[PDB]
Amino acid sequence: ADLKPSLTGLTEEEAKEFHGIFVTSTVLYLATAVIVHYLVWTARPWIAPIPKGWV
Amino acid sequence: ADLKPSLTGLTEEEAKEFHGIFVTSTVLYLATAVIVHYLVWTARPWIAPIPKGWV
Amino acid sequence: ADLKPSLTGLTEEEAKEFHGIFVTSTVLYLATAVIVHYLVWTARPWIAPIPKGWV
Amino acid sequence: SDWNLWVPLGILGIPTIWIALTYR
Amino acid sequence: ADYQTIYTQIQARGPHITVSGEWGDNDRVGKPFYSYWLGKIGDAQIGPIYLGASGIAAFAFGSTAILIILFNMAAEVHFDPLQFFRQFFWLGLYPPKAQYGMGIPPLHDGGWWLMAGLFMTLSLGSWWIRVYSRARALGLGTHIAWNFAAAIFFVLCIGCIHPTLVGSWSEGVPFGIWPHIDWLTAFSIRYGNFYYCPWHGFSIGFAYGCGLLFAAHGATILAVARFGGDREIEQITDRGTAVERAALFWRWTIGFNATIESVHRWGWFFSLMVMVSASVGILLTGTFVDNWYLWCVKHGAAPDYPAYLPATPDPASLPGAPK
Amino acid sequence: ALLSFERKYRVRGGTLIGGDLFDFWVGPYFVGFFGVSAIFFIFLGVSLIGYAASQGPTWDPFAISINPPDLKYGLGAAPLLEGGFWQAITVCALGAFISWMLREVEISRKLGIGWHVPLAFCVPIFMFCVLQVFRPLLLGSWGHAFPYGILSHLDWVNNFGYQYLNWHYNPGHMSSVSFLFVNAMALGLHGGLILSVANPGDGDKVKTAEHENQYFRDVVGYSIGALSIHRLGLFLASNIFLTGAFGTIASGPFWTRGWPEWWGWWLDIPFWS
Amino acid sequence: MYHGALAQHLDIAQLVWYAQWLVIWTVVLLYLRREDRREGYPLVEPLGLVKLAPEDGQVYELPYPKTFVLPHGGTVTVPRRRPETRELKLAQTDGFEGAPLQPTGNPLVDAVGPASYAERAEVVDATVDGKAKIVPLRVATDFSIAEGDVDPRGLPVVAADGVEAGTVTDLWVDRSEHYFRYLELSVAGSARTALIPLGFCDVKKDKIVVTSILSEQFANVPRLQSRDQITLREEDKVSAYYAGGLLYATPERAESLL
Amino acid sequence: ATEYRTASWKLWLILDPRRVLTALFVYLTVIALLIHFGLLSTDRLNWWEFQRGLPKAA
Amino acid sequence: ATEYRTASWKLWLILDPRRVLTALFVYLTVIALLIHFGLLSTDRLNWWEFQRGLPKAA
Amino acid sequence: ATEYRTASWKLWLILDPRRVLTALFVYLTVIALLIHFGLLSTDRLNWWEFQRGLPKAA
Amino acid sequence: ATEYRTASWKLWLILDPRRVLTALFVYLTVIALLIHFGLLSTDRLNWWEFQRGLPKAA
Amino acid sequence: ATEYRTASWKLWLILDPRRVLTALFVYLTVIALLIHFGLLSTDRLNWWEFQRGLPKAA
Amino acid sequence: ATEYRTASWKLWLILDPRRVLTALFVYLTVIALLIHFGLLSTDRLNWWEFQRGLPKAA
Ligand code: BCB
Ligand code: BCB
Ligand SMILES: C/C=C1/c2cc3[nH]c4c(c3C)C(=O)[C@H](C(=O)OC)c4c3nc(cc4[nH]c(cc(n2)[C@@H]1C)c(C(C)=O)c4C)[C@@H](C)[C@@H]3CCC(=O)OC/C=C(\C)CCC[C@H](C)CCC[C@@H](C)CCCC(C)C
Ligand SMILES: C/C=C1/c2cc3[nH]c4c(c3C)C(=O)[C@H](C(=O)OC)c4c3nc(cc4[nH]c(cc(n2)[C@@H]1C)c(C(C)=O)c4C)[C@@H](C)[C@@H]3CCC(=O)OC/C=C(\C)CCC[C@H](C)CCC[C@@H](C)CCCC(C)C
Ligand SMILES: CC(C)=CCC/C(C)=C/CC/C(C)=C\CC/C(C)=C/CC/C(C)=C/CC/C(C)=C\CC/C(C)=C/CC/C(C)=C/CC/C(C)=C/CC1=C(C)C(=O)c2ccccc2C1=O
Ligand SMILES: COC1=C(OC)C(=O)C(C/C=C(/C)CC/C=C(/C)CC/C=C(\C)CC/C=C(\C)CC/C=C(/C)CC/C=C(\C)CC/C=C(\C)CC/C=C(\C)CCC=C(C)C)=C(C)C1=O
Ligand SMILES: COC1=C(OC)C(=O)C(C/C=C(/C)CC/C=C(\C)CC/C=C(\C)CC/C=C(\C)CC/C=C(/C)CC/C=C(\C)CC/C=C(\C)CC/C=C(/C)CCC=C(C)C)=C(C)C1=O
Ligand SMILES: CC(C)=CCC/C(C)=C/C=C/C(C)=C/C=C/C(C)=C/C=C/C=C(C)/C=C/C=C(\C)CC/C=C(\C)CCCC(C)C
Ligand SMILES: CC(C)=CCC/C(C)=C/C=C/C(C)=C/C=C/C(C)=C/C=C/C=C(C)/C=C/C=C(\C)CC/C=C(\C)CCCC(C)C
Ligand SMILES: CC(C)=CCC/C(C)=C/C=C/C(C)=C/C=C/C(C)=C/C=C/C=C(C)/C=C/C=C(\C)CC/C=C(\C)CCCC(C)C
Ligand SMILES: CC(C)=CCC/C(C)=C/C=C/C(C)=C/C=C/C(C)=C/C=C\C=C(C)\C=C\C=C(/C)CC/C=C(\C)CCCC(C)C
Ligand SMILES: CCCCCCCCCCCC[N+](C)(C)[O-]
Ligand SMILES: CCCCCCCCCCCC[N+](C)(C)[O-]
Ligand SMILES: [Fe+3]
Repeated sequence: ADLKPSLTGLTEEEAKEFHGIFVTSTVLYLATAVIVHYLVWTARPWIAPIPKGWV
Repeated sequence: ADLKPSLTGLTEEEAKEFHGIFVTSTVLYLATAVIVHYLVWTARPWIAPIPKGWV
Repeated sequence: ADLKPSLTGLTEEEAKEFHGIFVTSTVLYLATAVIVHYLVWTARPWIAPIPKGWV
Repeated sequence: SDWNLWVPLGILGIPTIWIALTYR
Repeated sequence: ADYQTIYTQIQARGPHITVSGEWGDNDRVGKPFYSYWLGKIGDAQIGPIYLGASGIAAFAFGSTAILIILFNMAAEVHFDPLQFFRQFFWLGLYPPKAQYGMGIPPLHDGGWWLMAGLFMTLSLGSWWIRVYSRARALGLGTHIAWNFAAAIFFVLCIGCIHPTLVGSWSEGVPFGIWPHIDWLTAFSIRYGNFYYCPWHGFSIGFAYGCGLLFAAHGATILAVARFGGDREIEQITDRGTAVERAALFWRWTIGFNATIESVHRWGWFFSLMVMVSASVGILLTGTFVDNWYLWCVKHGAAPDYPAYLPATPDPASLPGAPK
Repeated sequence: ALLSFERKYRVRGGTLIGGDLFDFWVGPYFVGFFGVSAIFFIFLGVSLIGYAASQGPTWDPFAISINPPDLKYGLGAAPLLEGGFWQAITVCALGAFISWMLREVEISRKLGIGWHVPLAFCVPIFMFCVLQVFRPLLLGSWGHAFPYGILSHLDWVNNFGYQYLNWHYNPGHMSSVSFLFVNAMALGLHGGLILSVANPGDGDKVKTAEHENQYFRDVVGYSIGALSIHRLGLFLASNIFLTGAFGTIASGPFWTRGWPEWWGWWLDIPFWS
Repeated sequence: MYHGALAQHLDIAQLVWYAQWLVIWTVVLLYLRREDRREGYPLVEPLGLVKLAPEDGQVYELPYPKTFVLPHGGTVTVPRRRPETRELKLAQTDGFEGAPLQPTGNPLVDAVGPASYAERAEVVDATVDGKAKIVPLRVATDFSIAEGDVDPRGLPVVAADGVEAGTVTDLWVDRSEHYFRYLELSVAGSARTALIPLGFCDVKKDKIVVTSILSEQFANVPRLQSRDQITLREEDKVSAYYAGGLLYATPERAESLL
Repeated sequence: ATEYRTASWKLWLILDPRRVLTALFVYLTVIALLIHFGLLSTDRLNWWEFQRGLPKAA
Repeated sequence: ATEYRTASWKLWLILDPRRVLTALFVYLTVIALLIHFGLLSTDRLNWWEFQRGLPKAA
Repeated sequence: ATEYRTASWKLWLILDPRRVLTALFVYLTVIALLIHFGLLSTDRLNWWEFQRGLPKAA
Repeated sequence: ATEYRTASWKLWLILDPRRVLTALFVYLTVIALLIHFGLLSTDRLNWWEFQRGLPKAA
Repeated sequence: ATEYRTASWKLWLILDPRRVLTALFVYLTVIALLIHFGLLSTDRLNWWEFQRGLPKAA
Repeated sequence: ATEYRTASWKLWLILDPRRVLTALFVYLTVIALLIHFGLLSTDRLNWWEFQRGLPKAA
């Protein structure tokens, strides 16, 4: 076995076509999530500022 | 075995016939959902604006 | 055993390409965490100064 | 009624588009 | 059905071979006999038995204990033989009923209790030695001895150790059918409900565990008995289709498997752990926790329910209550 | 993903229902029709617990509880929060259990082994059914069943048992308890004995089947023999529930007094009373 | 002031709790589970992508090797690398990881699925003396059937069809268990004795009923090497054949009920 | 590729229709059921009953 | 490498897309569910119900 | 394909009609029962019973 | 080595990226969950709910 | 040896770095947790919470 | 023996480092813990905490 798909492999090219899409969609998902979080913020601003007493 | 259909590879063409339909119908389903969701909104606006007290 | 991959050391190269990325990603993560921790401080400064009694 | 409550639309809609577009 | 797993259809008879020990091949005792009925579920042959020293001793102390127990039980019905036999489950040998702390209590109030206690302890031990020695005699490993150990220790915990750490013999388990059981409730009431003690939990877990495991292992072997999977030891040294299937079966179901050898470890481990978990709980109780429920509430583990009928304030705490 | 010897056994067929469409493995798990079904219940049933627990008053894992409906609702459906979800889950539960058991049957068919395992698994299922279904039918309410909740369920067990005045005396219980103990002890011995023979310490040679026999025939003077222990294990295990089931069903439908009072039959035979 | 109080909210019980947990998991993981990987590991892959390492966390996984010194000479080392080199007569339905396989020829003879055996050591199973463990009652003359049972010697063996396959020649006994393992019958039509495991036949007063396989396929039950003793491998071979018939005797045994 | 932009489609070489399909099917349905139930467990956003919420009314 | 800068991609030679893809699927589903239910278990931040909050009111 | 447009039909190559259809038959039956019994467990939208929903009255 | 300093990297020849990667994923997830849930179980430091913290007030 | 003084290092020829490494990881993690939470279970030395200490004041 | 005075070292031939080392490690760890917590359960000798002792005070 002296290659990358060395002597009749069960087969994975150097396919980083997968890597391309995988990263795209991972970012898209995270991007969408950001926007969505912003939208919600305007619906229900969730953290709150620090109250009268606190500390 | 030096191919994708490597010496009688057992019945899965380069079929993106499946990809095509899969992706269409996945969109249709989400699109329908949007429309439906909208309609429901008109019948029961479900999030509700932030009340007299809150914060 | 007469080589580095001595009569096939069973197929993981001298890849410290992994090591390279691994470390980069591990630092970014740790760094981002700092920044974040700093912002949150500004929302809820969490340790608190030592109270009037204490000891 | 959906007034600045686009929240569900944003969630449902946005992916719907890039799901359409990324995998053409 | 397959009848050959449930009972044995055709029984075999023939010369049994004796494995010669390291010592005490001489102290085997009795004419070995057969039981045809017993032969339908297991081996039919019933003798002989090893004697030797540990045995002698175990019996010695054991019997003395039994004698003291029974005798005192008789004395409870004033020796009326008929009544004895009718009332037997309700009779017992009780530990001390007054508070003497840890002093050796008077004969008539707990004294005899204590003596039998000590002798029971001694027999257990002598026996332990038997188990352990015999193993070594025949060149086996000592696993059984160690499991047995834990059991014994738990007996110690509820017998004298716990009494000791809180410092009163009054907390001992009594001898007698029903009365050893009444102990359970008392003990639980006193330490604020045992369902809420975590080690009681653990223990039970492992105990049910054993149920599950034996049922499973048991069933598994029978299911593969057709390939001679009951021949468990040869399967360890030379893996046959039998246990290959057995493994596969479990892998395809819960998604990981054991080996023919290691399943035994699991079982052995679970068994042990019942007794250990128990011992811990017992030791903690009285010593560090006074009321297990309240403790679970302090750590907010305890479920709380709304009132069905109106909630009731304790009358003791009202204005102008008596005593 | 495969054990070194796994492949030769991975063949098609021996599904109980719906043939080839579900006949596949996801990783090490075999799916099959009932695989699919199980999952569905597990997923739905668990989710349902979560949602239900969300509208509880706590999220402590011990303290969470989904209780069944009040007694007034009879054998009917209750409002979803006032006992309905209980009902829901209980079905998903049964669902899951049974799908689990049948899956096992499919598996064993495929391997050409006996069905002992599935069947054995049937016993606890039955007890579940006894406690959640039958006994409540016989008393005519769901409210007689037990709630889902780690500590919560024990509270049920506890009170139930004090409803007859000292459950320890209930004879079904006695038997079951005895089995529970014997089983545990026996697993210990079986465990140990194999292990001792296999791993005899030092560079001592692994021992034979005869040494197993000798060992016990020494200590207690009888050896049940190698196959039969397996057989016997299965038996002990099983009567934990088989006998108990009797004592459980009895309490309420067939006995309403304290359990100790029941031994009166013997205590009171007029001859020696 | 309280016994067992480490703070205003922290008590020795509470700490022990975790402690207990810790141990349990440790044993389970760092021990028991390792011990479990003495057979059939490391995992093998006939589709996936450049993998010399199972579920991750685990290629340590395998424990260091034991060495069973055997009762009648020799050593075995565990875990091992025992390679399967039989060449299986099984075609795949799909090329897929976990899609099932179809037998190409006769599955009962090609020994696949429920009809597959393990390649055990080709030696005779032995007693503590050094005699053969499993033998017939022609050899173990000292052994006998218990008085009160049916001697199956002489009876007709009826197969799945309702057709007499042949007649019972002998019983075979385990000498170190006092237990009967095999019926040796005389397959009628040929000049041969075949060995059936006793777990595959319901013994009656008049007949031995064999549900496992059909009458015609008694002709092909694996042949014994010697006449009076059986090797460990031959045992597996014989057993697997009948069990394989539980899925492969009739075509309908394949199929689901509907 | 019949006038394709991406390689996307190669996913089905790797993944198997049958399994993806059967999976989605379960998944979607469970979630579907979940939401329906949940909603109809409430007071607001239960259709199917008289306005239990007593929203201000009593 | 078709215009690549790192070797990032080689990960997929080692790790198996299917394992990752499928696993994230489950994982995300869970966290999703966690947050959703968690939120709908509060007072502030529950949509789906009439304001149980008693936000300042008593 | 007999005047077709899509390859959609190719599904029945991958799926087996008979045992798809057997499965749906069951599946639907269950949903069916569910909805029915559900409805008939209310007060509004229970046919099979007097209106004990007591709509406003009492 | 592509102009390194330490042998550091040899670790991956010994250890297995896959294991490390998967493990870390889990480990981190748990710690994360602990902190989050822990925080959200206090009275200070709980976003999500009204300040029933009652900081000094009552 | 590459400029060494002791035999120390021969430990790794006896021990197995992988299993040391993994075990440390756990142990430290445990002790870490133990302290952290232990501390957060006192009154003095709790950050994360309003001073329940009531140090002498009440 | 490399300039040794005793036989002591032959222990390692009888005994095995790896077992010793691992056992000690644990034994010591437990004792350590015993002491630590034991102390932190008194009233003198508890750092970590307010002076619960009320040493003579009250
Ligand atoms: C109201 C009171 C209850 C109670 C009271 C209780 C107490 C007080 C204790 C337990 C304990 C245990 N409980 Mg619980 N319990 C258990 C099960 C268990 C066991 C797992 C475990 C006891 C260990 C054991 O197996 O003893 C059987 C094994 C024994 C006794 C060892 C015997 C070995 C010995 C060598 C025997 C040989 C003797 C010789 C032959 C000598 C012959 C004598 C001669 C000399 C006269 C179940 C399954 C349930 C259910 C289903 O509700 C339950 C409910 C209750 N328990 C009620 C809540 N239980 C123990 C425990 O775990 O506590 C934390 C324990 O201390
Ligand atoms: C104060 C009240 C008490 C009490 C009340 C009592 C009741 C009312 C009952 C018992 C029962 C039993 N008690 Mg008793 N009990 C027992 C032991 C026992 C058991 C032998 C027996 C059956 C347990 C059972 O029903 O499992 C239940 C297990 C079931 C139903 C199976 C569930 C398994 C399911 C099929 C599969 C689950 C899968 C999971 C959901 C999957 C999740 C896992 C992960 C991997 C996803 C002991 C040893 C003691 C002691 C030592 O005191 C004791 C004390 C008491 N019991 C107290 C006195 N007990 C039962 C019995 O038989 O009574 C005669 C019973 O009804
Ligand atoms: C999870 C762990 C489980 C576990 C584990 C294990 N358990 C073991 C072992 C392991 C590993 C053994 O190795 C050992 C053994 O070997 O078994 C094969 C044993 C044992 N566990 C026994 C009983 C048991 N295990 C129980 C429970 C659990 N075990 C827990 C649950 C329970 C319960 C639950 O109540 C019971 C009752 C005995 C069989 C045996 C002790 C013998 C003894 O210690 O002897 C002591 C000797 C005597 C009492 C002398 C007898 C005197 C006679 C009767 C005569 C007296 C008459 C007198 C008046 C006059 C004299 C005249 C005379 C000639 C007539
Ligand atoms: C006497 C007979 C004994 C016995 C026998 C056998 N035991 C078996 C088998 C045999 C033969 C198997 O073949 C089978 C198995 O596969 O081997 C591991 C199995 C199994 N026994 C499990 C648990 C187990 N055995 C118990 C008891 C005995 N076993 C008795 C003692 C107990 C007790 C006593 O509490 C438990 C908890 C699972 C691990 C496993 C099935 C997983 C499952 O069922 O999948 C299907 C379901 C799930 C994976 C989750 C279910 C989620 C549902 C939908 C909803 C949530 C649950 C809800 C009902 C809330 C309740 C919680 C509340 C109480 C707080
Ligand atoms: C990669 C790819 C193509 C992806 C796309 C595909 C995709 C996403 C498809 C859709 C997914 C679908 C449809 C389904 C998902 C998979 C599926 C069916 C999952 C079911 C999973 C599920 C619910 C699992 C939970 C497992 C479970 C219920 C319990 C865990 C086990 C527990 C707690 C057991 C109790 C503990 C216990 C007793 C341990 C015992 C130890 C063992 C191993 C005992 C068993 C055992 C015994 C008892 C023996 O006697 C024995 C004798 C001789 C040899 C071996 C053994 C042996 O192993
Ligand atoms: C092979 O290596 C090994 C050996 O050989 C070397 C060993 O010998 C050994 C072990 C050595 C030994 C001596 C084993 C013996 C150890 C033991 C604990 C045996 C003791 C067993 C008992 C005392 C029996 C238990 C009895 C009790 C606990 C008392 C119960 C009290 C009462 C009132 C019970 C009342 C009810 C009953 C008795 C039965 C009720 C039964 C039913 C209601 C239904 C019955 C169900 C069935 C028959 C199954 C269904 C039928 C079919 C499926 C065909 C091991 C471990 C080892 O593995
Ligand atoms: C495609 O998506 C789907 C799948 O694949 C993903 C599935 O696998 C499945 C699973 C469907 C199957 C038939 C799986 C195969 C069948 C089995 C494994 C047998 C086990 C199934 C069960 C025990 C129950 C399943 C049947 C149902 C849930 C039907 C529901 C019936 C009714 C009346 C619900 C409506 C509620 C009422 C009328 C209120 C009055 C009724 C009650 C109060 C009863 C609740 C109290 C109890 C103690 C329940 C006990 C009774 C039972 C457990 C039957 C579904 C549903 C889904 O469509
Ligand atoms: C050619 C080739 C074969 C085919 C290529 C075809 C292609 C491109 C296939 C890939 C397409 C797709 C679908 C890619 C999808 C990528 C995805 C889904 C990436 C997802 C990443 C998700 C991540 C990183 C999630 C991180 C989540 C966390 C850190 C959660 C933390 C939660 C907590 C700390 C606790 C909070 C909970 C609480 C209650 C407060
Ligand atoms: C075989 C080949 C040759 C021929 C091709 C034949 C063809 C084209 C077959 C295809 C036809 C069909 C039926 C295609 C179907 C495609 C489908 C069903 C796609 C479905 C996609 C579904 C998706 C992406 C679902 C995402 C769901 C979520 C993110 C749910 C999240 C839920 C939460 C976060 C929690 C909310 C719960 C709560 C608040 C209680
Ligand atoms: C294969 C090769 C050729 C191709 C290369 C492909 C590449 C580059 C793969 C690498 C990409 C990625 C994803 C790299 C990721 C690296 C990562 C995730 C590193 C992560 C490191 C995480 C660390 C060090 C975490 C430390 C955590 C702790 C110390 C937690 C301590 C917690 C406590 C003490 C208790 C506090 C809790 C409390 C409640 C108080
Ligand atoms: C330091 C000093 C002064 C003393 C130390 C003493 C010491 C070691 C005390 C510790 C005592 C211990 C361990 C006590 C333990 C007591 C326990 C666990 C008792 C538990 C259960 C006993 C039960 C159920 C017994 C009931 C017994 C009977 C009904 C009668 C006995 C008869 C039999 C079992 C039948 C056999 C008789 C037949 C052959 C005729
Ligand atoms: C309360 C007692 C229960 C103790 C827990 C039992 C351990 C279950 C075994 C899980 C095995 C994990 N796995 C998949 C990595 O092998
Ligand atoms: C399975 C038995 C249930 C009882 C276990 C008690 C759990 C304690 C962990 C909860 C955290 C609260 N604590 C201890 C800090 O107060
Ligand atoms: Fe076994």
